[PDB]
Amino acid sequence: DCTMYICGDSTECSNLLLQYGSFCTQLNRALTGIAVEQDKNTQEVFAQVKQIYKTPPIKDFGGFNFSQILPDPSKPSKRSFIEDLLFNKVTLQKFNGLTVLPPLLTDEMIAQYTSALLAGTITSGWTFGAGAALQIPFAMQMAYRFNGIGVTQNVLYENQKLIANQFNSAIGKIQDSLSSTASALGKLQDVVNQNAQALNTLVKQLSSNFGAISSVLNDILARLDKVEAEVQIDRLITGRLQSLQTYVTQQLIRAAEIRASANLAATKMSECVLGQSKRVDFCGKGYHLMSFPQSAPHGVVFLHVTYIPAQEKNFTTA
Amino acid sequence: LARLDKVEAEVQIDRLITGRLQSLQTYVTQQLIRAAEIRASANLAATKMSECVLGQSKRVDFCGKGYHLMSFPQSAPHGVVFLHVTYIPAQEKNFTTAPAICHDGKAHFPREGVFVSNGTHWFVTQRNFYEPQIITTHNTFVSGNCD
Amino acid sequence: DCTMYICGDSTECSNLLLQYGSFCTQLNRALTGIAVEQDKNTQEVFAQV
Amino acid sequence: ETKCTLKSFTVEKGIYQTSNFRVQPTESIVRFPNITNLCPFGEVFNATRFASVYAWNRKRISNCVADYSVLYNSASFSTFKCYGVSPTKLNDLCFTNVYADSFVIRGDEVRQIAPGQTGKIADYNYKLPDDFTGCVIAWNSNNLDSKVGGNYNYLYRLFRKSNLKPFERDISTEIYQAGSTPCNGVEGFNCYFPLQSYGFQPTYGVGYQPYRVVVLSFELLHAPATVCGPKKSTNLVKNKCVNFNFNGLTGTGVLTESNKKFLPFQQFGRDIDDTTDAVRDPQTLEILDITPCSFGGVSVITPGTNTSNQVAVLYQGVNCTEVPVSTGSNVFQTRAGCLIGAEHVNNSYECDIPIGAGICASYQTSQSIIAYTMSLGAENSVAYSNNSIAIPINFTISVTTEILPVSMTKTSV
Amino acid sequence: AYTNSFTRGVYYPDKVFRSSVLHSTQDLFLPFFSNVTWFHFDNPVLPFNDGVYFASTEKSNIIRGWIFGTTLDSKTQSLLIVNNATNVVIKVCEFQFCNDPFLGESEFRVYCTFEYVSNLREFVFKNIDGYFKIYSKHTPLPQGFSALEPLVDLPIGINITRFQTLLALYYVGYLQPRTFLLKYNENGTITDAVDCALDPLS
Ligand SMILES: *[C@@H]1O[C@H](CO[C@@H]2O[C@@H](C)[C@@H](O)[C@@H](O)[C@@H]2O)[C@@H](O[C@@H]2O[C@H](CO)[C@@H](O)[C@H](O)[C@H]2NC(C)=O)[C@H](O)[C@H]1NC(C)=O
Ligand SMILES: *[C@@H]1O[C@H](CO)[C@@H](O[C@@H]2O[C@H](CO)[C@@H](O)[C@H](O)[C@H]2NC(C)=O)[C@H](O)[C@H]1NC(C)=O
Ligand SMILES: *[C@@H]1O[C@H](CO)[C@@H](O[C@@H]2O[C@H](CO)[C@@H](O)[C@H](O)[C@H]2NC(C)=O)[C@H](O)[C@H]1NC(C)=O
Ligand SMILES: *[C@@H]1O[C@H](CO)[C@@H](O[C@@H]2O[C@H](CO)[C@@H](O)[C@H](O)[C@H]2NC(C)=O)[C@H](O)[C@H]1NC(C)=O
Ligand SMILES: *[C@@H]1O[C@H](CO)[C@@H](O[C@@H]2O[C@H](CO)[C@@H](O)[C@H](O)[C@H]2NC(C)=O)[C@H](O)[C@H]1NC(C)=O
Ligand SMILES: *[C@@H]1O[C@H](CO)[C@@H](O[C@@H]2O[C@H](CO)[C@@H](O)[C@H](O)[C@H]2NC(C)=O)[C@H](O)[C@H]1NC(C)=O
Ligand SMILES: *[C@@H]1O[C@H](CO)[C@@H](O[C@@H]2O[C@H](CO)[C@@H](O)[C@H](O)[C@H]2NC(C)=O)[C@H](O)[C@H]1NC(C)=O
Ligand SMILES: *[C@@H]1O[C@H](CO)[C@@H](O[C@@H]2O[C@H](CO)[C@@H](O)[C@H](O)[C@H]2NC(C)=O)[C@H](O)[C@H]1NC(C)=O
Ligand SMILES: *[C@@H]1O[C@H](CO)[C@@H](O[C@@H]2O[C@H](CO)[C@@H](O)[C@H](O)[C@H]2NC(C)=O)[C@H](O)[C@H]1NC(C)=O
Ligand SMILES: *[C@@H]1O[C@H](CO)[C@@H](O)[C@H](O)[C@H]1NC(C)=O
Ligand SMILES: *[C@@H]1O[C@H](CO)[C@@H](O)[C@H](O)[C@H]1NC(C)=O
Ligand SMILES: *[C@@H]1O[C@H](CO)[C@@H](O)[C@H](O)[C@H]1NC(C)=O
Ligand SMILES: *[C@@H]1O[C@H](CO)[C@@H](O)[C@H](O)[C@H]1NC(C)=O
Ligand SMILES: *[C@@H]1O[C@H](CO)[C@@H](O)[C@H](O)[C@H]1NC(C)=O
Repeated sequence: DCTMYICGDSTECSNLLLQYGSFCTQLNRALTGIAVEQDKNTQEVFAQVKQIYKTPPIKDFGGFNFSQILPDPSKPSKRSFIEDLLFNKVTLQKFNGLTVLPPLLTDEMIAQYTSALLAGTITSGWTFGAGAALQIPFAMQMAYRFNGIGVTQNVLYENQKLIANQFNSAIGKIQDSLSSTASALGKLQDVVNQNAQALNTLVKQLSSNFGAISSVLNDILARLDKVEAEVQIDRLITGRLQSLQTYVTQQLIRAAEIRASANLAATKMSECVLGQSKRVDFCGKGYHLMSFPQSAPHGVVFLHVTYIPAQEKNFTTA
Repeated sequence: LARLDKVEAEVQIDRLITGRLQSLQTYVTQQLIRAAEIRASANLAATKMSECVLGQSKRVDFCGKGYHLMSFPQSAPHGVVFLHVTYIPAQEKNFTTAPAICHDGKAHFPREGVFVSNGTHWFVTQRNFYEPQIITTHNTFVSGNCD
Repeated sequence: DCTMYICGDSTECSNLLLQYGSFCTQLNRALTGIAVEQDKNTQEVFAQV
Repeated sequence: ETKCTLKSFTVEKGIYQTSNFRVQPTESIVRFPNITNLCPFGEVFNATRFASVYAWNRKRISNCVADYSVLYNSASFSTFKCYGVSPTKLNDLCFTNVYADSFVIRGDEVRQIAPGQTGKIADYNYKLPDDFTGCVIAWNSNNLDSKVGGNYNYLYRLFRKSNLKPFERDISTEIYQAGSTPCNGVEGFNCYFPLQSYGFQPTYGVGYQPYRVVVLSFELLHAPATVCGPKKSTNLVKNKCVNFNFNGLTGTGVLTESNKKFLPFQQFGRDIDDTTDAVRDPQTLEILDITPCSFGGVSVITPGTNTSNQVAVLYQGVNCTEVPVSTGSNVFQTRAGCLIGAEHVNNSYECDIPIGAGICASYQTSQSIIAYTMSLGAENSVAYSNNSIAIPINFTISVTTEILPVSMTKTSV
Repeated sequence: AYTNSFTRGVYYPDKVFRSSVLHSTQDLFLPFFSNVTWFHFDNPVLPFNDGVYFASTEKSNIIRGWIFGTTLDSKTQSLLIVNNATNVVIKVCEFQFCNDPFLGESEFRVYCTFEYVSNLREFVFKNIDGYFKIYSKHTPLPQGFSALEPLVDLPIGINITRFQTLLALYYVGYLQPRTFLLKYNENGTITDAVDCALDPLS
């Protein structure tokens, strides 16, 4: 609330602030534009699927064990288990006129969307992303994933137990890592920190003098004659306005750099999750097979399953 | 300038100069940020022109929902429009399916397609359009025994 | 070096620039972020292998 | 208000943050200690015997709280001049030290008790400086300082070699010499004892009647204060938006309970934001939290004006029990804010107008602006099983239209 | 003699409750690991500098007060502080202080516009803006940490350049303008500090 950050309750200040015109309208309207784009980002990333596919209770996914990745009904938000690890690992109105608008999609609804994208993926492969969902046994769509990388599908079927046991183990390596280490989610944590640290600057700037005889505007109202009082207030508001303008500008820059990450996450959703990507190292190192999204706080985590050659043997060729 | 002497007209005008300079540098900055947004839509519009129009894209849900056949560009003021023609599967039917067919101890897998049963008789058919074919030595390949 | 650019050698100016508070800490930290980003970009593009 | 703030007579469907609202302060509270050292003015005004003006008394008043209104509002004073200070704002001002001076004089002599005055009292008994800061307070004392046969307790200096400096005193009794004839310590021609006594019989005219005077001299200096005017206080209120002043810490907020244990010397409490989190009541010594009076953007939710003139209102953040009582009957508490006029329904739809925290609003059925939790989409059971495949029998050739910006109006200023 | 002050000599810089917070304050503080002078019955006159840290370790209350001023004689007003056997006593006067001030409480042999009347013992004395500000704590010079609470402020406005103790028939350090980062717990007591100039990690 630009008028409240700058002037507070002072009518005497508010009668000066009107002489600066529509700076407070710009500062309000820019921040509301940043605010709206946060909902656009979250919709564009997650709401790529128009029918909420229920997870089938049969859970006969060819020996693959998605129990970490699929929802847990024992949790009130019905997050997955890895979604709950991520939620915990991103650790963290006022007199100054700041207020913290909530997002449009709750932390449940984005977890319902990830569950829809995931339950569609494992039951119907790519097909739900580009038409009606076509059910297929998971062993067979995996053999399509294998055939897509150019490993003949029999190499899946003849090794299905080994492939399933490798994958199930690798999900354990994720869960253990995201449990134990602190440093993985730094890419989310940095954005959380920068927004908090930007406000801690914005509020502490209220203690600056900017050349005024006091930083507490209530002093001047009580202690100076009207002409000198208004001059000393004009000193403060010129500084507090330029303090608030510096905040809004850097929030415009951050919102553009997050918009560029929302667009990328929406493309990884479209191409890694709803599909299979031939684009090298786009959907993780190795050849891409399939990816599973998980809704970290104000972010997304893609579990890229990839095929990596091993035990290279020399041969003569012609 | 009509009303005040220079030595203090300078002081009044210095306020307007500061305010109008601060007004203008705020507009210029917000145009630099908007330009950095349109530049990213112009880089994406150029990329969709190269990849959807000049080509065919296998990037899922890049050139529209469905499987991308082709697209046609159309101009619009300050922008561009893409008409994305796409194949969408429709009116799906259930079939029983198998990973492999066994005969004479040999395991057969499809070359290009998938095995389906009509409830009585087994066929190979392509993934994206129901088109049943007899299972033959020229549309399957052997690998390993049936165990 | 924000206080060196604005006030130079002078303590008498520095004692006034401190009345503008965090303003030089913002500018030192913003440039530091851009400076680190240049290392990130070049590690990202070349050190893929 | 939307039409005004968008500056248009037509409005497209949406939510518009037309203004902000704040809970107003209901009253102003003041708090200061109720145990204090009152300045002892009584013993300088109501002393039984005053000084002779040649030997005018002085008393230091310091380390105390005054209330000069008790003096100035009294009707008994016949004269109450102040110099460099106003008798009213005297009660708002504060001083390092004060000197109270007192003496008895003739009623005709009160006019000599002013800065820059001359004459026997001003020149030879009590001199005020040219830049005197104080007040002169005087009253008739013919009820006390006169008697039948005359009262000769009081004296004044009639002769001196030179005028007194400001606030100088001279009690010397050496016989004054008015001429070339030496006095040799005895009175005579040109040879006079320097003091004379007033003829205070009670029957005299007012100019000859005795008057008591108290002069208060105020030391405005760079030294610390020790004599302030009254540290007033009001009754104390809680859980209401009020203006407050605690020991000079002054602001506006909801005073409320606390369990934060201040150390015994501490008076004020601050958050991580250099802003008042709590304060000690200087009277009860209770700790109060201070919380801001609730405020938010107020947002008007509208269909297109082509569809209706009816609108709902969302008060961002605030609780419906706090929202001011503009005419809407329906009230609902979203987690985004108190929503008024809109009607809660148990259906769900695509998000027509977004509010926040999953709530959306729409103009629907006789029409009203309904408010609902948004539908994510149709709900579907995907019919997976370990041996079934679905294959399309048919196909649809879509044409999907996509639009991208490319340029914006080339401009230069 | 001389000894290391370690992290002694922090005191609450303002009368403000702060809790669960780290706060940076700039004030006259005793620098960390400062070399403080150490004494055992000589009672010399010592300079006051910009401000003083004083402490003593005792089991018999032999130290009994201090005197502060410039001339330390009746040519100027001086400050007397004495913990007598029944009261702490404070006076400002043009004291003609003795050549060897001591108590004995049969004997008083120490020598007006202000007066006031009220183990390891630690004290800090400041004389700024005409306030003589006193901080203290009593603790059951050892390496460790605690913060001195404000004892009293005297609005006396006098000039001070040197001081001396009162003994009945200790350690001295000096403050410097330092930035300290102070840590407040949930009970709003200071529990740690960083002298920002001490070393590059600090
Ligand atoms: C495809 O069939 C399924 C039913 O399951 C299959 O068919 C059975 C006859 C049996 O052979 C099973 O082993 C197969 O797996 C249909 O799914 C059901 O559809 C109805 C609505 O018609 C719905 O109420 C049920 O909940 C669905 N079952 C599940 C598990 O979700 C499906 O409709 C058929 N699809 C097509 C295109 O024919
Ligand atoms: C999938 O894997 C998980 C382990 O990653 C299995 O969960 C464990 O199940 C056993 C019982 O079989 C429990 O005692 C453990 O407590 C479970 N783990 C945890 C972390 O709670 C799960 O059973 C596996 N499911 C299938 C079908 O293989
Ligand atoms: C291919 O590699 C896998 C490991 O990635 C091998 O599987 C392991 O084989 C050893 C015995 O050689 C077992 O002890 C492990 O338990 C196996 N792992 C799993 C997950 O089952 C596999 O044998 C290798 N195949 C070849 C032909 O070398
Ligand atoms: C499954 O498909 C086969 C075709 O391959 C159907 O069998 C044919 O049925 C027709 C009569 O409807 C006969 O004229 C053909 O000779 C049959 N061919 C064979 C190889 O038997 C069969 O009826 C289909 N089953 C269902 C349930 O539709
Ligand atoms: C809206 O305001 C009311 C008070 O007017 C809140 O009621 C209190 O809620 C707390 C729990 O949050 C209880 O401990 C109190 O006992 C309640 N007070 C009364 C008088 O019942 C209410 O919870 C608020 N609701 C929201 C959503 O903010
Ligand atoms: C596939 O769908 C198309 C429509 O999208 C069907 O074509 C229509 O068929 C009806 C008769 O069933 C005709 O009356 C219409 O004129 C046809 N449309 C056009 C544009 O000619 C087609 O028959 C469907 N095929 C299958 C196998 O389901
Ligand atoms: C307080 O008064 C003393 C003298 O009574 C001043 O101290 C002298 O200062 C000069 C330097 O200006 C030195 O050369 C003398 O040795 C000092 N004498 C003593 C006895 O200390 C002191 O400067 C005054 N302080 C203030 C703040 O005015
Ligand atoms: C310690 O000092 C106080 C004064 O600060 C002494 O108290 C005075 O004692 C005399 C009798 O000796 C009384 O006449 C005074 O009225 C007392 N003054 C106050 C303010 O109470 C006290 O006696 C001293 N103690 C010792 C042991 O000498
Ligand atoms: C802060 O103060 C509280 C009391 O105001 C202390 O809490 C007590 O702590 C002891 C253990 O040290 C417990 O046995 C008591 O039950 C606690 N009381 C309450 C009411 O919780 C606390 O220890 C203090 N902490 C610090 C760091 O000073
Ligand atoms: C003197 O006494 C009267 C009552 O006899 C009292 O009202 C007045 O306040 C006293 N003087 C002062 C200065 O208080
Ligand atoms: C001071 O006022 C408070 C109430 O404001 C009261 O509790 C307290 O007892 C008062 N003190 C005295 C000495 O009357
Ligand atoms: C609504 O819009 C149509 C546009 O054709 C116009 O004709 C009509 O008068 C409008 N009605 C109102 C009430 O604005
Ligand atoms: C609508 O939901 C509320 C709970 O929010 C419930 O009390 C009410 O009975 C429901 N009414 C209908 C008709 O479902
Ligand atoms: C402390 O300083 C004195 C000089 O002021 C010096 O003689 C002594 O050696 C120093 N002690 C230590 C431990 O540094």
